[PDB]
Amino acid sequence: EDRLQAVVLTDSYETRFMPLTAVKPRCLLPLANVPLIEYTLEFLAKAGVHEVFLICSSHANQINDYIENSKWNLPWSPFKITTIMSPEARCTGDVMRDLDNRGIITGDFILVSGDVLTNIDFSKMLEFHKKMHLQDKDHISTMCLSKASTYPKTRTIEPAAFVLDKSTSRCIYYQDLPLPSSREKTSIQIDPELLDNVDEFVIRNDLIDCRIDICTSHVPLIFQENFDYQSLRTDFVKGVISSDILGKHIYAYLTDEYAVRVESWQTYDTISQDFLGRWCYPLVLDSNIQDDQTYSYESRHIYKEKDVVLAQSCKIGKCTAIGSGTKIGEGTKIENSVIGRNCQIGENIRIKNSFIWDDCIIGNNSIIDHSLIASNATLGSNVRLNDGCIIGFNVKIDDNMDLDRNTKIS
Amino acid sequence: SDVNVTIDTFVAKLKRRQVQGSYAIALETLQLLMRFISAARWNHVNDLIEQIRDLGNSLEKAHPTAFSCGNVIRRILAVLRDEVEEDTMSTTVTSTSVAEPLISSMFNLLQKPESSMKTKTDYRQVAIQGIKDLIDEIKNIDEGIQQIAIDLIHDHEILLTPTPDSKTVLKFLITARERSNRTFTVLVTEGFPNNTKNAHEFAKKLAQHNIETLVVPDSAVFALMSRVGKVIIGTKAVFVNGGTISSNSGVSSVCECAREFRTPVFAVAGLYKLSPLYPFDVEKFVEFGGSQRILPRMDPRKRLDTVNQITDYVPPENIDIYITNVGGFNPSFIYRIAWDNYKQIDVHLDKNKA
Amino acid sequence: LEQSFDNSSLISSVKELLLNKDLIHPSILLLTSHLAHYKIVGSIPRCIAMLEVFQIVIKDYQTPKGTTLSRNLTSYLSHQIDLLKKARPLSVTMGNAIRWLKQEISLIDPSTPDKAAKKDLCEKIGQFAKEKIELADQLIIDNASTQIEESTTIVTYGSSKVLTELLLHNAISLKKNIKVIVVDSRPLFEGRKMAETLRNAGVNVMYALITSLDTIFNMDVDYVFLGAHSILSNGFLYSRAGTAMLAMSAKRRNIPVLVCCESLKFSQRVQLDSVTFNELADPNDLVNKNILDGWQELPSLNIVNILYDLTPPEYIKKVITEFGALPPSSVPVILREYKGSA
Amino acid sequence: LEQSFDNSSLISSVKELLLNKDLIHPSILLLTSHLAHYKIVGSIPRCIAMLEVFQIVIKDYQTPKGTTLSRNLTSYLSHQIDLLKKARPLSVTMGNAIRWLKQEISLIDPSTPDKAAKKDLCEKIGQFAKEKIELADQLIIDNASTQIEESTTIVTYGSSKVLTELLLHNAISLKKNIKVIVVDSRPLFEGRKMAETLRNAGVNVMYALITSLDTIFNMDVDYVFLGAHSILSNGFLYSRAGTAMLAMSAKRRNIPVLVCCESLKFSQRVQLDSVTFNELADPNDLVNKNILDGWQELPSLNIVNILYDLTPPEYIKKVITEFGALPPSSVPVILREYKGSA
Repeated sequence: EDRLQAVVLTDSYETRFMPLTAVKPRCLLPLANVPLIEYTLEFLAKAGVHEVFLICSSHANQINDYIENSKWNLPWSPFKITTIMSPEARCTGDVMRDLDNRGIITGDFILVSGDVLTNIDFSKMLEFHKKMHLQDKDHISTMCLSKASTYPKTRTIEPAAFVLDKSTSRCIYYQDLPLPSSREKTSIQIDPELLDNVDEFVIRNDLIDCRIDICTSHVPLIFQENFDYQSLRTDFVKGVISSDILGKHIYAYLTDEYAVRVESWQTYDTISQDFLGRWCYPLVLDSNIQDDQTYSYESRHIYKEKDVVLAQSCKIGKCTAIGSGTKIGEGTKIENSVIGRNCQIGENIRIKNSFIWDDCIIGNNSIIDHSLIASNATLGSNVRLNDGCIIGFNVKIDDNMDLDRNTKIS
Repeated sequence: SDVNVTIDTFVAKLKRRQVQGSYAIALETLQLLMRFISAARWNHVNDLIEQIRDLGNSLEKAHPTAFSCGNVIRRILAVLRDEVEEDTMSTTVTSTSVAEPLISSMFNLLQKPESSMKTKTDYRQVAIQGIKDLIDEIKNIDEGIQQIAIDLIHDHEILLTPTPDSKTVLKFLITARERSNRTFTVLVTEGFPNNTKNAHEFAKKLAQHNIETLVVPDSAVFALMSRVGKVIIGTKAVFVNGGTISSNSGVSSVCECAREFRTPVFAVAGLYKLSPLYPFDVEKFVEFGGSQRILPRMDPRKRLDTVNQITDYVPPENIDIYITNVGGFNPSFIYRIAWDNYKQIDVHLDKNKA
Repeated sequence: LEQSFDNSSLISSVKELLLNKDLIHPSILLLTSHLAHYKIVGSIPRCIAMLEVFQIVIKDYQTPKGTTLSRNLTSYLSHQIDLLKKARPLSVTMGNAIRWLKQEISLIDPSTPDKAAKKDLCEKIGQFAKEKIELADQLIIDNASTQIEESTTIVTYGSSKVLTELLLHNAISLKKNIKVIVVDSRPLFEGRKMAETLRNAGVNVMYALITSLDTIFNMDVDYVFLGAHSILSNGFLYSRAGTAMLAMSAKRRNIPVLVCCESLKFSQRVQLDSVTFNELADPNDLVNKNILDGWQELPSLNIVNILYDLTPPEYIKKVITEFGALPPSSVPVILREYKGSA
Repeated sequence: LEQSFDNSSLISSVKELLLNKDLIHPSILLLTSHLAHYKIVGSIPRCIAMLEVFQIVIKDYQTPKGTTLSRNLTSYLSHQIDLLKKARPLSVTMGNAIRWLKQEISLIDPSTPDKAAKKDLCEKIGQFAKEKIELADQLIIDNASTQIEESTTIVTYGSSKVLTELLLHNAISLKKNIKVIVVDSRPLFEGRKMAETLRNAGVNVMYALITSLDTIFNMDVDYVFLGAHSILSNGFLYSRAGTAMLAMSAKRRNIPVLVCCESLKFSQRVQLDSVTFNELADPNDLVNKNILDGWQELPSLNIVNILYDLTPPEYIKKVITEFGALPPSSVPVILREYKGSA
C-alpha cells in the first residue's frame, strides 16, 4: 500500500525551447517567477512519495546546485531527493532499463515525464489503481488524463486518439494524429481483430496528455526484454496492447478538472494564464509557498510582492504579476503579463501578454506584445517589439531597433 | 529535536487546506503548542516568550487568512505574560502588589523612570493548564449562547441565516426547539458555489428536527427581506471594530439589505474567534478563491475573466449585537474583551521590530 | 405556513392539456414547450417570439364555414393565448402587444376576401415589431450612447434585452473604450448569454456572480445599467430577481443606476411590496444521488425561488426611453401622454 | 394570536394570597396594596418605599426559638419579597437593593444579641439610602446644572424621579430662567404630579400630551431630559412607555437628549427588541355605561398596554451619572468598574 516511490524524467523537450534552454534546462525555467520543478514537486509531495529520481540529461551541475539549495535536502522533506547523472540526450524508455540494471525501484511509482501543473487529488487516484489491482491481475498502469472538452485543435504538438472502454476505461488502442495546418493527412485506422471482446468503447480527442503514469514494478521487468521502445506512448502503449504480450492490459483514468503539462510556448502562455488566473484552485500563486515570496491579491487578478515601486500615473490591467524590488515608471501600461523580480521598467511602455523574467532593465518608450524576455536581457529607448519574440538570456539591445514575428533572437 | 519537524508539518498542513474552518485549526494549533511547550528549553521566561513568539510569527506568515491559528497563540502569550507582573510586584518588598485588574492604558507608560518565589518550572505547568482550560473553553462555547440568546429572540418571528456552515448556529437553532418550545422558521440562502453543498445539508439537519424551514436562493432574498424580522450570522473571526470575517459568502450584501430595512442583525461567535488586530486594508483579510466552479466551461481562447469570493466582510455599522459565551456586547464594545484577553505587545507579533 | 407565500396562485403548475376542442397550432406548441421547459428568453425575446408565431398562426388562417373573419379570430387567438398562459405567466410585452392586436382585429371590416387580410395584419404586425420594438430600441441606442464616456465600466445584470446592442454599439461601432461587468444568478444563468456574445464580439467582459457583489463595486466602477421587465405606475422597477440588491448597493456606493426601457413596457397596474404579485418558478431547478433529493416526503422543508422583485424608485437615477430621459417618479406622464397614443 | 404577545407570562395576574404560612408584615401588605392598586410611584420612589418598609420589617424582628438571626432572615425577607412579586414586577432599583441587602445579611456573624442588629442593619440601610440614592442624586444635580444655560426650555416625560429636584434647583436655587414642558400619557397621568409640584414652586410649566407631540418641538426647544427605569448593558434605555417616540422625534429634529440616571440603576441583562421583556398592566384602565364594556365576551377584541419600551442608543446624546457624563455605548465600563465596587 504505502511507501510510495516516484521518478521524474525531465530533459526530453530541449527541441522545443531552443533559443533558451541551452544555458539552463527546461525544468529550471520560471513559469510564474519560480523555476517549475516544484510545480511537480509540491504536487507529488502532496501525493506522499518517499523518493524521487531526477534524470538530468543536460546541465547536470546546475540541477544539483539548485537541488542542494532547495528545501528538499533538509531533514524533514516528505521525500528524500536523489538525482541520476546522465550522458547527453538519451531517449526515454532506456532510462528504465538502466534503472532495472541498477535495481532500486520496488512497488508503485510515478512515471512523471515532462513538467506538470495540476490540482487533482492523487489520493482518489489510488483507489482507482487498487480497484484495477483487485478486478484485474493482468494490469499494467493507470494514465490520468484531463477532460478539455471545450477545445480540440489547440493542444499543439501531438493530437492523440485515446480510444478506451465505456465501463472500465481500459485503454483500447492509441494512435498519433496530424495537425490542423495539414489538410492532407486524413485517416486513422483501428483494426478490429483485438476489438473482439470489448463490445463497448469510446474514442476521444479531447484528452490532453500529462504523462503522469503510476504502475506496478512488474512492468519495468516487462519493458526489460522488449528493447525496441524509444518513446513512452507512441511506441509503448501501442506496443503493449497490440496483442504483443498476452494477458497485459493497460488502463487510463479521466479526471474532471485542471491537469496540464508543458509542451511549447503556445501551451506555456495558456498554462501561465490559467495558473495566474484563478483557474488552478487550490494550487494558486498568492499562497507564497515556493521561495517564500510576499504576493498579495487585489481584484482584477493583480499579484504584487513587497517593496514594489509602482510609480504615479501607471495603470495595471487584468491578470498580472510583479516581483519584489522592481520599479515601473510614469505612463507605463501593464496587462496580462508576468514581470520578474528586481527589474527596472522605464517610461511609457505598454507591456502586454509578455512574460518578462528577472532583472530586465527595459528602456523608455519601447512597447512589447508577447515578447517574453529572459533573465538579464536589457533593452533600450524606442525598442518596438512585436509578437512571437522569445528574446533569450542576457541579450543586450541597442536603441530604436524593431523586431519581427517569432524573431527568436539570443 | 522531534519538535521542529512537527511545527513545519503543521505549517504544511495549514498551507494546502487540509484543515479549514475555525474550530479545527484552533484545536490543531493548540495541540501543536502543547507539543512545543512540552519540549522547550528557555532558562528564563523572557526567552520563552520569544521561543513561543517566533513560532507564532512563522505560522501567521505561513497563512494569514485563517485567524483561529493566530489568536490562540496570542491569547496564551497574554496569559503567560500576565503572571510575570503578578509575581514581580509581590517579590519586591517596598510596594508589594496593587492587585487591581483595570488600569488606565494611556498614562502609566508616560512616567517611566527606567516561599514560592520563583520556582522556575512553574511556567511550564501553568502553560499546560492554560492549554487545558483553553480546550475546556473552546469545546463548550454554545452554552452561553443558548443561555442568553433566547433572552434576545422571541417566538413568532421568521428568521434568515446566510451562514449555514457554522456549528454554533446549528446547535443553537436545534436547542431553541429541543428544550425551549419557541416555534419559528428559518429562511436560508446558499452561497453559490460554496455553501450549496452546505445549505442543503443545513436544511436537512433542520428538517430532521422539523422547524418549518425553507431555502431561498441568493437572488431571491431582497423580495423576502421585507417579510423576515431578523438575520443571524455564524461568523469565523471578528476584529476589534466588530467588523467580522465570515464564512463562504452572501453576508456582505444580505446584511446590507438587513441594515437598509432596519432589520436587526445577530452574530454568534466563540470567544476564541476574536482577534486583537485591525482591518487595515480590508481586501488583504479577504480570501478570494478560484474561478473553476463558477463557470465550468473553462473558456480556452475567448477567455472571459471572472472573480470568485470565499470571504465576505461586514462592517460594524451593519451589525447589531454579538452573542458570545461571556455575554452580549455592542459592536463598539469588542475592543475591551480583546484587551481583557490580549496585550499591547503581541499585535505586532514580529521579532523584526521596524 | 408562517407567511404562506408558497401557496400563491398567480401561477398554476397544471400541465398536459390533451383536449382537442380547438385547432391548436403545432408551432405554438413548440413555442410553449420552448418557453416553459428550458427558458431561453427575457421579455422582448418573448415578445418577438410570440409576435412572430402569431404571424404564422394568422398566415395559416383556415376559416370556418359560416363565420366571418371578424367574428372568430379573437376567440381562436385567445385559445392560442391560453396555452402560453399555462406555460409561463405573461409579461407586459405580452399583454400590451395582445390587447393592441385585438384592437386591430376589431377595426377590420366584413369585406376582406381573406387575401388582403395578410396585407393588413402581417404587414401591420411587422410595422408593430418595427415601430414599437426595433426602431424604438434604435432610439434607445442613439439616446443612451451620449451618456457614456470613454474608458469606463458598465455593470449590467442578467440577460439584457436591448442594451446588449448598446454595449456592442459603444464598443465597436463607436470604438470608445469600455469594460463591461456582467453579473447573473442561480438558476437561469442568462448573463452567460450576454458574456458569450459580447466577448465573441471582442469587448472586455468580466463575468461575476451576485454572491461576490461586494468586490465588483470596490473597483473603479460607475454606470450600472439594468434591463427592465416592466416599469410600474409609481416608479417601481420590475425585472429578474437579484436586480434590486445591486440597485441598492449601487445607490449606496453613490454611483448612478440607469434603466434602458421602452414605452411599450410601461404598465398601468401598481404595487409597492416585492412579494405581492410574482411568479413561482419550478423548485426542482434549485438542486442541480444529488445534494438533496425530495423536499417532498420530508416534513417541514420547502424550496422557493422568485423571478420578479421591485427596486424602489429612490434607487434608479434615470429611466431612459425612446422619447427621452426621465426621473422614475414621472413615469405616469408617459403612461398618459404617449403610451397608446403614439 | 398573530403575534401572541398578550400571552406573555412575565407578569402573573393572580391575586389574594390567603395563606398564613409566614408572618407577613401588615405594613408590607399596605405597601403592596399601595403599589398594585393605584400606582403612585416611579422607580426610585419604589426603591425608597421598599427600603423604608424593609427598615420597619427588620426593626420588628420577632426571631424564632432555635434559629440564629443569620439563618432565618433571608428566607423570611424573600417571602416578604414574594408579595411584591405578586403585586408588581420588580425594578432594577428593587433588585440591586435586595441583592445588596442579602449580601449584607450574609456577612453578619452569629454573635449579635439582637440589639446591635439595629446598629448594623438600620444604620447601614440608611447609609445605603444616603449613599447610593440621595447624595448620588445630589451629585446628579451638581453635575447636570452646569449643562443648562439660562432662558431655555426643557422637555421631560412622565413623572421624573431625580430631575424634579434638578428643575427646582435650576429654577429657584440658581434663579436662571427656564421653561419646563411636561408631557405624559394615558393612563398613568404622572406628568401632572410633576406639573403640580413645579408650578406650585413657581416655574413656567407648560403641560401637554403625547398625541400633540409635534407642536411642542416646533417652538423654541432644546434639552430633552428623560428619567430612566434602567439602562441596559448595550446602551438601550428602559423607562415608562412613550419615552422613545419623543426620543426619536427629538433626535430627528436635531436637539439633544439627556438621561439623568445613577449607578444603582444600570443593569447586567441585555435586549434590543422592545416587546421582549416587558410588563402588561391591567387592561381595565384603558376604558375610563362606559365607552366600551367587556372586551371579554366579545370574540376577536383585545386591549393591550405597555409600561416599558426601549430607546435605541443612537438617540440618547448623553447619559449622566454621579461619576460623570458618558456616551450610552460606554455603559459596560461602569457596569464593570464602578457598580458594586463603589
